[PDB]
Amino acid sequence: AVFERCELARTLKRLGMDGYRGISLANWMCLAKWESGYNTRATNYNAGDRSTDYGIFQINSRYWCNDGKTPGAVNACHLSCSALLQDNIADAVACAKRVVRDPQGIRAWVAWRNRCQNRDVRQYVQGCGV
Repeated sequence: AVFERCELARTLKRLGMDGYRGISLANWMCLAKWESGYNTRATNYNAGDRSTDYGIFQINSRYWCNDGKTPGAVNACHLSCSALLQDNIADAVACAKRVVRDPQGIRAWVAWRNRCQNRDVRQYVQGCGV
């Protein structure tokens, strides 16, 4: 599914993302926007290290989910990477929360550093009722 901006904003808020571990809703929106364009079935294969990024947050298979084909990979979210390709984003949000409990927090995603950090992200939730 490809979410529309505000519907995704409310969907993430209902799922407990607003302020999760100090991360604003606007930050999560900026992340999903730049990672997949709000597309839950988005995928990116990384030929260099044999891993794949899955879903709306483009979560990587080397450490977070299991796809059975990434060498020496772990599964910290304890989910099949398939769960990150569903229209319903509950599992993806559970995994994204798991990612941020680690030291780096929201910085785990390089794209967040490139397009969201120290940027004006208000535009992502304006008019959405969140």
